[PDB]
Order: sequence, then structure tokens, then C-alpha cells
Amino acid sequence: SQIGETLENIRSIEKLIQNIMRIARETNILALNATIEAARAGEAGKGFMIVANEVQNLSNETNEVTKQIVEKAREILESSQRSLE
Amino acid sequence: SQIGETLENIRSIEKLIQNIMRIARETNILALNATIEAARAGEAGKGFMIVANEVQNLSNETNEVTKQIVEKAREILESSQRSLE
Amino acid sequence: KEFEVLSFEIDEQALAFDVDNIEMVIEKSDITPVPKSRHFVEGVINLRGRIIPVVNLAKILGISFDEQKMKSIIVARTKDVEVGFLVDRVLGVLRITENQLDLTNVSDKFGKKSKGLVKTDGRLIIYLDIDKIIEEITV
Amino acid sequence: GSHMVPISFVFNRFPRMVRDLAKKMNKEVNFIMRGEDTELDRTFVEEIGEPLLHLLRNAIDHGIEPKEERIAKGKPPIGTLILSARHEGNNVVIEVEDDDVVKNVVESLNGSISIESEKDKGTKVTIRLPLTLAIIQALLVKVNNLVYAIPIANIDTILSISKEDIQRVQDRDVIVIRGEVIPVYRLWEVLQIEHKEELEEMEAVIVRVGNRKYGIVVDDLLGQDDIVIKSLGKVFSEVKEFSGAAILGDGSIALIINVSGIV
Repeated sequence: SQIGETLENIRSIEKLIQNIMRIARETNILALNATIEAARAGEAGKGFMIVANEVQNLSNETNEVTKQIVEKAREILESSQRSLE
Repeated sequence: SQIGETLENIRSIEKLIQNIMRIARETNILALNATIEAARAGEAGKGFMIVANEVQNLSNETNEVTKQIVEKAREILESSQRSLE
Repeated sequence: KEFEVLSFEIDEQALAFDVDNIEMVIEKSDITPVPKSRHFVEGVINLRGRIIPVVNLAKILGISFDEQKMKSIIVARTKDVEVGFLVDRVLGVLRITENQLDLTNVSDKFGKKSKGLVKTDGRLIIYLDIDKIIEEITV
Repeated sequence: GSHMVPISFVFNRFPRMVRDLAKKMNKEVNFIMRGEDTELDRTFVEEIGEPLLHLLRNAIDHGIEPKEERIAKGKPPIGTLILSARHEGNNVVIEVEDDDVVKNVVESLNGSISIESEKDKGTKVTIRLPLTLAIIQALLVKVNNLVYAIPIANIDTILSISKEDIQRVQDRDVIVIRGEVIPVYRLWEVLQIEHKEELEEMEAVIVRVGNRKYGIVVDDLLGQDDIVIKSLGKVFSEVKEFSGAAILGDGSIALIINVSGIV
């Protein structure tokens, strides 16, 4: 609990926040490599490349804040686990 | 009280990122509708459809993971609540 | 005989045209105003690098209107003319056929504009005719 | 951006299309295209090539008479028509020659195929399609965030006058400069815009027209630049108060003030 709960939590948030940290990397290409290459098919290449762009832009924003979770959440224990001290 | 700061320090992060349930969702819908059109368009440059579905998964992706962080970081409270004691 | 149309409403008023004359859809943005233009025109926008005029569709059929609800711009393409239509929310595809049609061009106002009126299990989806509708905006 | 390419993509469809039009009329007519690399504008791939087929269909049938009426007229036993194409200043002149729905097929994207002729010499044909796409020195002006370009070649001078000089007359306002009188006009007015009122010293631009010149007062002065003027559809063909808009650098759209198109 508490001093342990925190850990039982941080890890519960790490293995998960890392998951989002994963997607951020898969999308960073699963879409970037679909735009920088979308300029091959029909004339809609220039039209699709952009619609595919935004997909990442407002997507990365997740990590921007999502990672801001651990950044602080890790302090919880950093201080609560340290409260053990 | 940093531990007493966890009582909200993250509370913000969670709600600030919560913006995903809306903005991240947004991109999804906007694209999903672009799939309806990209489809009824033609057939030659179908290459824009073979990926117009990418987001359909990229989105439904952060879903199970984001539902996880909210489920997890919410534990800190249940624990810090005892902690604040 | 299978028609593909773009479904969308204009204040509890459904409309739709064949995708044949459709380029894409965008949201009402920086619409540069064109001086001494024509009452039923909003202005011009920069799209893909060309200046496409944004007409006020709803303002043509003398129907409802709302500068606010008007958040969707429908870009068309005639034989060589390109025009955008500012309207409300959009739906998407819709399978049309000689079955959904219920011609009765003797029970309304503006005529030639609409080729007819279709019905989906009991809806207000009105079939428009971009060609003749645009022909009015031109020449 | 490669908007220019040899005429090989809208003029080579003749050394074999003018042949059949000579056999279906029993009238031998030579056909030598004097040049087929006229770098006319690329956007003409569908408004100049084909239209040049109705200027040659009269270069064989409705022109040269058979040997029986040829060697007994004033033309040698063998004629020779020439389908050319060149540049005369800023207008591709892909002419046609030999020895009214088509009056719009070429007039769609600039042009106007005519028919000039004489006796025992043949008829001549020539269209007019500009091949100059690129540079126009313009004066970028602003009015409540409304960038309006002014054709440089039309401007004469940019002088800043005070709201004092003005001396209203029979009606329109004016300013006495160099003994001459210029009918000053407020841009935002002739364009009908919700203006503030009138700042103290306003900057005015003197534009030349025909044989005279009027003054145009504007809000703020951005800066001269080379823009990309482009016909803004027909949905504005009525608004004579302009000529054609254009997309600046940052992406802002800017209309061009057709100097002659303002009271």
C-alpha cells in the first residue's frame, strides 16, 4: 500500500505510459511513411498526404501531456517512497 | 506537501491530456469521414484508402491505452488518499 | 444505374449531388472577401494553390441559413469550372437508384436547380443538380 | 515550375490528321508544319491544339481546287499550306493557312480564329494565346487586412498628402499637385468597406489611365512584389472593379486593382 502502492502504481502507469510511448513511435512512421510516400498513387497524393499529416500532429500531443504524467507521477513515489525515508 | 501535491499535481495532467478523448477523437472522426469520400472517389489511386484505414486503427489504439492510464493514475488517489492521512 | 451522392443538411433540410462533380470537403476558414461581388457569394480561398470561390449555397435556394452552422465547404468541378459551396454538417455516401426517386417537380419553388427528390425510408434527402445550379452562378 | 513545355504536346496531331481531310474531298493539298516546338503555355493542352483542326479543314477542301481547275486557274499543279506556331511578344501565334461553335473553342482560353483571304492565293488563319505566364511588378497595398495589388506599370508616383490639401469641387474631392488637379479617391470607398474614418496624413497612390490619372488613398502600404495573377473564375465576371486575385507568399490571397476598373 501507499509507499508500495505508489510503486504498485508507477509501474502500473509505466508499463502503460510506455504503451502510449510505443504508439507515438508507430504512428510517427505508420503515417509519416504514408504521406512522404502517398505521392505515388492518384493526383489525390497531395490531398491525402496532408490529411495524413495532421493525424500525427494532434496525435503527438498525446505524449506531450501523457508523458507529462509519469514526469510528475514518478515524483509521487520519488517523494512518497522517499517519505519511507 | 508534494505528496499532498500528488492530490492534484497529476489531477491536472490527467485532465489536460484528457483533451485526447476529444481532440484525439476528433482527428479520428475527421479522417473516418475522409474515408467515406476517398472511397466513393475512384479506384486507381486506391492507395489512399489502403492507409485511410491506418488511422482507424491508430485511433482505436490510443483508446485501450488511454483508458488504461486513466484507470491507473486514478489509483494514486486511492493510495495518496490513504497517504495524505 | 447506381448514383453516388454527397449527403449533408442545411438546417433540417437535406441536400445531395453526385460525387462526379466533387473534389473534397473543408471547414469554413479565412474566406477573403471580394468587393462589390454578388450577394450570394462569400469570397475566395486558397486551395491546393489555386483561388476557389466560396459561394453560399443555402443563399441560392432561398432556404434557411446561419453563418455559424455553415462550417463545411463543398468544392465542386464542372466541365472546367471550380466552385466551393458553404453549407452545414455533412453525412457522406448514399446509394441512389431509380427506386429512391420520387419525381414531383410541381410542388415547390426553384426548379431546374434540383433534378428531383429522393427518399430514404422516409427522409428529406433532396437531389440537387450541380451542373444547372452552377450554370446560374456563371455566365 | 515547368509550366512551359515544347508545343510537341498540343500541335503534333496534324501531320496525319490533315491527310485524311484531303482524301475525303478529292483535293490534293500539301502540309508542312513550319516548326512544332512552340513553348506555348502548358494550360493550353485542350484549347489550342484541337481548335487548330478547324483552321486546317479549310486549308484543303475549301481552298485548293483539283488539277482540272488548278492548272487552269492561277495556282501551280501543286500547292503548299504551312501550319506554323511562334511567339510575338507575349502571345503564342500558332497560325494556320493554305492556298460558329469553333469561334469559342479557341476563345475559351484566349484566342479568336478568324478568316482572311484574297483571290487565287488562299485563306489565312491565326489565333491569339498568350505564352507569358510569369512576372508582374505590382504595388501591394492594405486596407483593413485586405491586400490589394496595384499593377506597377500603371502607377506614376506614391505621394503622402494630408487631409488638408483636399479641396472638394463640383463633387469628387481633389488635390492640386504641380499645377495639375487629381481627383482623389478613397480605396475603401469605391470597394465599399467598413473603414475607420480617416487618419491624419493619408498615403495616396497616383495611377495613370488612358490620358489622365486619379489618386487612390489607401489604408496601409505593404510593399511592392512580383505576384502570380490568376483569373478568379467567372463567378466574378460581373465585378468590373477588379481583374484577378493572386496568392501571395505566406499564403494570403490578394486581389489586383484593375486601375481602369474604378470610377
